[PDB]
Amino acid sequence: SAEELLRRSREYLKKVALIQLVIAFVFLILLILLSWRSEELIRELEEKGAASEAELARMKQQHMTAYLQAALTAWEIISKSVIALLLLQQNQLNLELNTDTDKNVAEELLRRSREYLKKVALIQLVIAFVFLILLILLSWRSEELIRELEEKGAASEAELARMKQQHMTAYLQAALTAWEIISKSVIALLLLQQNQLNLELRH
Amino acid sequence: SAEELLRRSREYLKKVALIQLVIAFVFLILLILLSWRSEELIRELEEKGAASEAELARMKQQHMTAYLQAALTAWEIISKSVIALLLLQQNQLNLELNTDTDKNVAEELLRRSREYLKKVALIQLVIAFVFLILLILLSWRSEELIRELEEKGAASEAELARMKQQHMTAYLQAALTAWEIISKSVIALLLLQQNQLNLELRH
Amino acid sequence: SAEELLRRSREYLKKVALIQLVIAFVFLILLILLSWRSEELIRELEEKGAASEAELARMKQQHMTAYLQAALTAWEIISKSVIALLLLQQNQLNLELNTDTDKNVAEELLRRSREYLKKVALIQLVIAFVFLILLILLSWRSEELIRELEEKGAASEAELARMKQQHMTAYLQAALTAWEIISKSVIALLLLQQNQLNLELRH
Amino acid sequence: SAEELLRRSREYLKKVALIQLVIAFVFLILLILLSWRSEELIRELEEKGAASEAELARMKQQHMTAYLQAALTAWEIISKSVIALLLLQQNQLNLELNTDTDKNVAEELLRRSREYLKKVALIQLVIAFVFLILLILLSWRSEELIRELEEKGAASEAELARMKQQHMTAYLQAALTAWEIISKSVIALLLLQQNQLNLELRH
Repeated sequence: SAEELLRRSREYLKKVALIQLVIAFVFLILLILLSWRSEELIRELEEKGAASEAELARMKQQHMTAYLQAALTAWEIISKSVIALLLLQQNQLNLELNTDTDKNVAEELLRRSREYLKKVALIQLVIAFVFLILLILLSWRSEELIRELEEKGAASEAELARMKQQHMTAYLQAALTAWEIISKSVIALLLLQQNQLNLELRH
Repeated sequence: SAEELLRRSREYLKKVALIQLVIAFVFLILLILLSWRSEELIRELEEKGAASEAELARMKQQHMTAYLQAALTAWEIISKSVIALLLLQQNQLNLELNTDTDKNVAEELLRRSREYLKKVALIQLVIAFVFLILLILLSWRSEELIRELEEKGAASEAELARMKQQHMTAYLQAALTAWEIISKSVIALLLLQQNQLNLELRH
Repeated sequence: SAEELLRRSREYLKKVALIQLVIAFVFLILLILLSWRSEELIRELEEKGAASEAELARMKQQHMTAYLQAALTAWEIISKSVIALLLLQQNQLNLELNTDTDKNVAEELLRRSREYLKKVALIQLVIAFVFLILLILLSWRSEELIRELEEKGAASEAELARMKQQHMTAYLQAALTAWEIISKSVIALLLLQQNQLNLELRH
Repeated sequence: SAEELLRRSREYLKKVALIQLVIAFVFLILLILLSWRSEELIRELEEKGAASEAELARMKQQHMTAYLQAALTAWEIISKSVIALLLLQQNQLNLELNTDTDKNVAEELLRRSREYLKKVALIQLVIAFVFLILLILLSWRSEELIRELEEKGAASEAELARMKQQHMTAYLQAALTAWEIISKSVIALLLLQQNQLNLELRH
C-alpha cells in the first residue's frame, strides 16, 4: 500500500512545485510588463508637458518604490514557498525512508535532498543579490531625480527635503524587509541541515 | 469515561464548524450589501451631477479596490478557518484513533477525513478561481473608466497616467496577496495529506 | 532536583501572569483616558466653531474608528497573552505532573487548569460581546452624523457619499478583525481542551 | 563519522550567527545615518524659513515617529534572531549530547547554554529599557512642539486638536506594539528556561 501512495504523494508534490514555478514566472513577467507601461506613461507625460518636473520626479519615485515593494513581497513569497518545498521534500523523504528502508535507497534519497538543499541556498543568494542591486540602483535614480529638481529649481526646499526624507524612509523599510527575508531563510536552512544530519546518521 | 469525553469534543467541533460557515456567509452577504450601497451612491452622484466624471471614476476605482481587499482579507480568514477546521478534525481523529483502536472505526474515521481533505482542496480551487475572475473583471472595469475619461477629456494626462499606474500597482498587490493565501493553503494541504497517509498506514 | 527547580519556574510564571494583568489594565486605562481627551477636543471645537459641521462629523468618525481599532489591537494582544499563559500553565503542569506523580496532586492540578481554561473561554465570550455591541453603537452614531449633515446641507452630495463609503469600509474592517481574533481564540481554546483531555485521561 | 559531522554543523551555526550580527549591525548604522540626514534637512528648513512653524513641528513629529517605528521593528527582528539562534544552539546541543553522552561533557555544554540564556535576557532588558526611554522622550518632544504652536498661535484649534490626536494615537500604538514584542520575548525566555531544566535533569 505505502509504495504506491508515496509515489502518488511524490507526484503531487512535484505538481505543486510546478505551480510555484508558474506563479513566480507570472509575477516576474507581470512585474516587468506593468513596470514597462508605467515607464512609458511617465515618458509620455514628460514629452507631452502634462506634468511639472517635480511632479514627474515624484511619480518616478512612486513607480520605483512600488516596483521594489512588489519585488520584496514576491521575494518573501518565493523564498517561503521554496523553503516550504524543501521542508515538504524532507517530509516526503522521511515517509519514503520509513517505508523503503534499504540503506542504498536511503543514501540516494539523502543525496538528492542535499542537492536540493544546496540549490535552495543558491536561490536565496540570487534573491539577496537582486535585492541589493535593485535597491542600490533605484536609490541612485531617486537621489538623481531629487538632484535634478534641485539643480533646476523645479521644487521648493521643503518639497525637496520631503522627497529626500520619503526616499530615505522607503530605503530603510526595504532594508528591514530584506533583512527579515534573509534572516528567516538562513535560519530555516540551518534547521533543514540539522534535520538532514539526523536522517543521515539514522541510515 | 474517554468515549463520552471524545463525543463531547467531537460535537463541539461540529458546532464550531457550523458557526464558521455561518460567519463566512454573513461576511459575504455584508460585503455584497455594502458594495451595493456604494454602487448606488456612485450611481446617484453620476445621475445627479454631484461629481465630475473624473471624480466618479476615481470613486469607482476606490470602491473596487476596497471590495477586493475585503474579499482578500476574508479569503485569508476563510481559508485559515477551513484549513484549521480540517486540522482540528485530524486532531480529533487522532484522539479517537488512539482510544477506540478498532480498525473498523479507524477506517470509518479515516475515510471521512480523506473526503474532508479532498473537499477543502476543492474549496481552495474555487477561491483561487473566484479571485482570478474577480480581479480580471475589476481590472477591465478600471481600464474602461480610464479610457472613458481620456477620450472625453475629463481628466488631465497626468491624472490619467496616475490612475493607470495606481491601478497597475493595486492589481499586482492583489495578485501577490492571493498568491500568498493560495500557497499557504496548498502547503497546509500537503502537510495534512502527509499526516493522513501516515495515519492510514499505521491503522 | 526538579521539585525545587520547578518551584522557581512556577513562581516565575505566576509573576509573569501578574505582570501581564497589570499591563493589560494600564493599556485599558490609557485608551480610556486618551479617548476622553479626544472627545473633549472635538466637543470644544464644535462649541467654538473651530471647524465646519462636516469636518466635525468627520473628526467624530475618525475618533470612533481609532478608538475601536485600539480596542481591537489591545484585545488581540490580551487574548494572545492570556492564551499563551494558559498554554504555559499546561507546559508547567506537565513538568510538575511528571515530577510529583502523586495522583492526588495531579487531580488538584488538573482541576485548577480546567477551571482556568473555562475562565479564559468566558473572557473571550465577554470580549466578543463587547466588540459586537461597541461596533453597533459606534456605527449608529456614524450613521446619525452623516444624516445630520445631509439634512442640514453641511456637505455636498459627493462628500456625503464619501463619508458613507469610508464608514462602510471601516465597519467591515472592524467586523473582519474581530472575526479573525475570535476565531483564532476559539481554535486555540479547542486545541487546549483536546490537550487537557489527554492529560486528564493519563492521570 | 558523527563527531566530524557535528563539528561541521557547529561551524555553520557560528557562521549563521555572524551573518545575522553583520546584517543587524549594518541596518542599525543605516538607521542612524539616515536619521541624521533627516534631522539636518529639517534644521535647514527651519533656519532658511522654508516652512511654517506648524509645518516644521509636524515634520519633526513625522521624523520621530518613523525613527521609533524602524528602531522598534529592528529590535523585534534582533530579538527574534537571537531566540532563533538559541533554539538552533539547543538543537545543536542535543545533537552533541546524544552522541557524546558523557555527563562531564554535558555539564560543560549545559553551563554554556545557561550563560547564553542569561545573555539574551540581558539583551531584552536593554531593548525594553531603550524603548521605554525613547518613547518617553519622543512623546515629550511632541507634546512640547504642540504646546508651543498653541501658545504662539502658529496653528488653529482644529489643527492643534488633530496634532494632539495624532500624538496620542502614535503613542498608544507604539506602546501596544512594544507590549506585544516584549511579551513574546518574555514567553520565549521562559520556554528556553523550561528546555534548560529538562536538559539539565536528563544529564
